[PDB]
Amino acid sequence: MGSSHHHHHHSSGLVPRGSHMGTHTPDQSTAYMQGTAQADSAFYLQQMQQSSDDTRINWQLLAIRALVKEGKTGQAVELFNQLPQELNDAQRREKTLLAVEIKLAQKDFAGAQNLLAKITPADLEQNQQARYWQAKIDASQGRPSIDLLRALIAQEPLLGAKEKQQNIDATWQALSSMTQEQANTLVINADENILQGWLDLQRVWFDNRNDPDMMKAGIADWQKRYPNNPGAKMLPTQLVNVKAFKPAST
Repeated sequence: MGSSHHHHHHSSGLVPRGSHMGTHTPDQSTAYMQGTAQADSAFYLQQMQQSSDDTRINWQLLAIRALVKEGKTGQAVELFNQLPQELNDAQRREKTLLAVEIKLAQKDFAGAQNLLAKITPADLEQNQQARYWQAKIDASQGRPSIDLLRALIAQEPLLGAKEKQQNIDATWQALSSMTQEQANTLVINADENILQGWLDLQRVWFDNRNDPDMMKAGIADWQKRYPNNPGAKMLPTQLVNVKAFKPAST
């Protein structure tokens, strides 16, 4: 026989990622982060183990995200363990997004906001805001506090006028449950448009629900004050509950 290339041969030749992959922006990996591409945690997981260092985590941005949507939290956690604690400033956010949807399944809702607090939406992707926000609202389960309004308002630009009704409602789901004083003690954003604005409406609501002539008018009042506010273009049902309210003399 001739000598071709016969040497040690443990396996066919599995080449592991000894590289961290250069910093080039993804094509699919972010598509699923956009909602422009669809796949399972399984895919995000399937590539993760096959991918390079920062790409493992990069794929896990999706993987964990998806996994805890699926409901599997500790499954999301175990590979959450896999992603870095200390990324770049924006990439930090990208994994911390996951931490939230994890906590949300852990009923660590407080811890979820805790992570949401580390993240900056004005920093991440517009859509990764919404991904982040949907984890925020979830942490604000109807928890009468600003971070609810802060959150669904926050996704309002990201979403639709069809999701707005939702936003509008979940926002009001703070205002109607939140207190004037709470509302008055809240912490608003940088935009500081919609958030405190929303409250003005509950301010009138807190007094006016069962006082129709001023409630609906107070509604139509606030909406003038903050037309900018999603609610001022379409108003929630709980203030609308003046319509829906008791007998109104006419």
